[PDB]
Amino acid sequence: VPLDGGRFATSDLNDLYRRVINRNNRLKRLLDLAAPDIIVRNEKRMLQEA
Amino acid sequence: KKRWYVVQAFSGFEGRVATSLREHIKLHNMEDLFGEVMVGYVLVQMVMNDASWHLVRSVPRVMGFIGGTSDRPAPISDKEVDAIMNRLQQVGDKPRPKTLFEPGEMVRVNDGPFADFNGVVEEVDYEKSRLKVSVSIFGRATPVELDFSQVEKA
Amino acid sequence: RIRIRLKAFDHRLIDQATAEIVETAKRTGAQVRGPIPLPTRKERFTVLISPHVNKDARDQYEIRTHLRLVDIVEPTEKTVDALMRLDLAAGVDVQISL
DNA sequence: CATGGGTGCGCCAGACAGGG
DNA sequence: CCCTGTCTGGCGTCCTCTCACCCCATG
Repeated sequence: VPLDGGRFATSDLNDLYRRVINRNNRLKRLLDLAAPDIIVRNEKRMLQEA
Repeated sequence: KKRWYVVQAFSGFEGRVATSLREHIKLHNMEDLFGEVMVGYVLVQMVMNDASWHLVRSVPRVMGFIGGTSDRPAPISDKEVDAIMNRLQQVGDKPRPKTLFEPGEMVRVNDGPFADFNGVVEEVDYEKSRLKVSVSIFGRATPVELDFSQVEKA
Repeated sequence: RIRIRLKAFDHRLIDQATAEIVETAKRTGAQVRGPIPLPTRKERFTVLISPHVNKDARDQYEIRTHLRLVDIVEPTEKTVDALMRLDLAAGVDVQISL
């Protein structure tokens, strides 16, 4: 829902879900591109922490 | 012999990280310890001394290397090496299509109001680089001309 | 350069079809050269009607044919957008050559 | 325009080492 | 293995009434 002004005051769960989906899309694209080992380890580790 | 390594930067300031890295090299004049810098990850041709490691992590807006450990970080294990050289040539001489079209062959439209629609190419024109395909719009087939890139092969 | 050919038989049903597609294009694209017709097309066939004799009973029927071409002037990304899966004329063959 | 990353609390309690 | 020290977690009163302010930043 927005506030008086009009800027949408967004919830925290939307930040969390949007982070997980951004990272998951990045990880699918790197497994498409066949990135090396350390890149996809950091990518999966960032998804795990997300 | 200089081997490759992977550097993590603040994603978005990556060109400025690359420029500041080249400038820190030419400041602290370890010119014989750095080969290139390739562009959120920055590829660095390098050798491993602890002095050069402190140099790259003292470059601003750089988090650190990405490897097995932080004592002896890991040379980027790029499976594609000579294949990555051919992949750079693939991106360079971009493999493009002129008029991918065939009679009675179904195609796919993903551009213009006809996007998200399929149809068949009754006629093809490689010289004019145009495919004659009609779309089943409101039942009646709508023969329209679409480019090879404007439509996908089905 | 963009052609909208319309192919049917009668001029008494295509006459509302040339009205619906110039005006709905006017509200969205407003870019059209106007309907330019084509010569009326005739398919006459004399056929024998007596069941086993008499080569004199030849009755003339015809499947009549008409063609009208709209020819919008500019490739508009609003005329085609609103009039893609849309055609008032029923039992008609539309040819939106883009 | 859209995305991308301090240093003043105190007790209980059980799990994890650490001697013992 | 039997006791001893450490290391992290889990927790701390209820209703109300205003106020002020909520992501830069930028090629």
